[PDB]
Amino acid sequence: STSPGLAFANLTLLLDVPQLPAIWAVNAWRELNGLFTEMKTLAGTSDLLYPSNRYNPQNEKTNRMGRPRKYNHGEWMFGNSY
Amino acid sequence: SFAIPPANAAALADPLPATPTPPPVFEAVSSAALKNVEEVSTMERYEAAVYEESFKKPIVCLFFARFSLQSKVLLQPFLDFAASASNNATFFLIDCDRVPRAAYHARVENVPSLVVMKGDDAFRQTITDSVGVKTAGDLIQEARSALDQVLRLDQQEGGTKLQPGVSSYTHHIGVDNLNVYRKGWPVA
Amino acid sequence: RPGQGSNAQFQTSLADKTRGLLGVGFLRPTKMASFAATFLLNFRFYFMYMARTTFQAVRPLLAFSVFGEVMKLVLATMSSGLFSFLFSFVLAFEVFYFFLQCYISYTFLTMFFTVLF
Amino acid sequence: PLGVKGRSVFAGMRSFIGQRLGRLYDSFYYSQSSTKYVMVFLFPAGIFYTRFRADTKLGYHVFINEEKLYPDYSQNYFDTKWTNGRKVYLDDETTVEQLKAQIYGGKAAPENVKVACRGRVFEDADNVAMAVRAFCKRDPRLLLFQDNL
Amino acid sequence: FGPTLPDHAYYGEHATYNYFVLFIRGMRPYLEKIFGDCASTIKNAAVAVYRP
Amino acid sequence: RTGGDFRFFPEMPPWQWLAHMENLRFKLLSVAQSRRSQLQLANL
Amino acid sequence: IQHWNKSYEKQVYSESVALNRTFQARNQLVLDRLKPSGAYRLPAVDYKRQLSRGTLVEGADFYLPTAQEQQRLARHFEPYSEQEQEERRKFRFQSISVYLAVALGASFVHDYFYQRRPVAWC
Repeated sequence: STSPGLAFANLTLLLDVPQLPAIWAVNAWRELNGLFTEMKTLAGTSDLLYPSNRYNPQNEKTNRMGRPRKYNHGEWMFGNSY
Repeated sequence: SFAIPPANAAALADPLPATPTPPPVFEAVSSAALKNVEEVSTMERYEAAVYEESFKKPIVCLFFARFSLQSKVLLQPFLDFAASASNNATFFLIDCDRVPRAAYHARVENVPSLVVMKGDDAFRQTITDSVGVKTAGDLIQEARSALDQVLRLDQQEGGTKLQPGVSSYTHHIGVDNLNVYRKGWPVA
Repeated sequence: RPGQGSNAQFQTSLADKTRGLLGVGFLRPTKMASFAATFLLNFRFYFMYMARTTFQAVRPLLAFSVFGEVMKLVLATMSSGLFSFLFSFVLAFEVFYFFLQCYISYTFLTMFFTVLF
Repeated sequence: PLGVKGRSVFAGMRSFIGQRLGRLYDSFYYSQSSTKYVMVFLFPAGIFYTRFRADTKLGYHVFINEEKLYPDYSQNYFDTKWTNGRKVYLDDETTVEQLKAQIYGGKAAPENVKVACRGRVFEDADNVAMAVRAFCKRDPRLLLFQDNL
Repeated sequence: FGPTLPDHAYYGEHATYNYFVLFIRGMRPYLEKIFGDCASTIKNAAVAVYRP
Repeated sequence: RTGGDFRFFPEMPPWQWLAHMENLRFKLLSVAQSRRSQLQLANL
Repeated sequence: IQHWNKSYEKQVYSESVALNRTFQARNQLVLDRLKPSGAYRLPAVDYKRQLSRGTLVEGADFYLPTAQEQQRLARHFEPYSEQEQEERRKFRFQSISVYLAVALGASFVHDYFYQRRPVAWC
């Protein structure tokens, strides 16, 4: 059954095997977020999206670091400035 | 530390001895084989039944005991049900004290008890009155319903859908450990 | 009927059946909290057992390493012959002490790794 | 005799899963009310929530320079006092203003309060995630101070 | 209000004839089939590579 | 309630049986307590 | 005192009546509807009940699956068939050659596919 020498394994099991549902759920959520990101990319974007990055705030009025775009008040002959 | 003494001459004695029979005056009261069933006397016969006949066509087993009056009341309507439905199923009559290993197998805890069986676990339905509210007609109605259900389920999906369950691998060893001998396993 | 006499006594109030639906005296959230508390408090035994196990595992390593280092200091410092003659016996005693600790560790490990089932 | 004709391994799988679920229901029914509900719903649920939040969201250790800048937490229960080093989990879209409001409980914050990380002052119209990525990579310890100067 | 729970709800199963060991002894043939087939496939592939 | 042998004693009784037992306990304790109240204490 | 302890017992059993009524209601509402059938019951009997039935067996931590293997010690004349004997004769000793080959292969794989590590270059 058990013993004092198995305290390591008992504690590890009791504390980690309950986490496995949550681990699989996290993996599934990540896969679904990747799917949605790739579907968005296939649909099309003004500025690119970095897939494996945490957050992508870039848009027509926003830099790739969350700040406003410089020199974005006017229009440009070659289109987007990026 | 838990123990039970092995047995006694009383316990190992004949559970079903004969008692005196009255003359034909005590029988005169205000309230005053069978060609369709099979009385079972031997666990060999019970196992043969359960493992071959219950796989061919379903069985209905009445487990009784002499002390019980509900068994005496339920016997005759059970015999009528057998005479009615022997074409579709087999019918058996078991005494718990004569064949206890059959009672341990079917998981009966009170008497009288109806047990509908097919495939030895594909369909097992136990009908009884642990409370003391039902009657013999109620029990026989429940048995008829169960027999109809199991027949319908055997007809369902080309004869399949009734496969044995835990007995596929348990062999009723947790219920009755003496099946290890039947399986030929060691006991050393 | 057989049981109608008893089943006639079983007639309940609206409030009775609401209370039964909610399970007032049969859920016992205070008992649930007491169980959770006792179960979480019972985690100290694992720490005790692992402490004992690691100590019994390192006991021979200690006996072999730190007293060895002490003997090594004494060897590095001693030069003459009398002190060395007397220290040889200390070294042999340390040998015997090491074997004693090894036996003890064997004992405690066969005690700590024996399971009934 | 392994397998039967006319029956599918998927049907057998369904059989087995039904058996397992029925057995689980039986064992949950025939169990102590004191222990089973806790051990089956409240510890799993809490562990799931904690692990998901940790493994998915991203959190920050928050500090405040002065005791005068501490929020008022006297009324809200289970936390009567501010303590520095609190772990705070946020979303990627959070801004410095939203963080400040979350800290000060939707109440009037002090004047000229600003956020810094590794000595580097943040703008208030900045995403906290990208600001941390830029200024303090993998050291999200944020500090709230008063910028009078 | 009496016992609400049976005995098997508390008592441990048989020590030597238990649920898992009976289960795996019953599942032995299917597992034997599976792993024998896999091992034979791998061995035949390795032999088909090694002979020429 | 069921003419039977101790060897068939059920593992767990029915709640109906338990409730009936409690009702009979009410009857008996009522009668015994009221008898005691009248006679056992006028003694002293 | 008599008065007070008697009335104490009185409303003790009053509370008991209330408990019994709610117990009945709980049962006949919830538990008789949620009761399991019994098809998926526990497939075993407790060791105490088996011991009282005279049914319990304790032995054989191991088993012998096949009857050929069960009846070996009872046959006394062919514990092993001839084919089986010649097949058993191939394992009189362990194979140090096979041990060496498999161990070298596993060490090679574990070292040069699974335990590769970077090294500096000048």
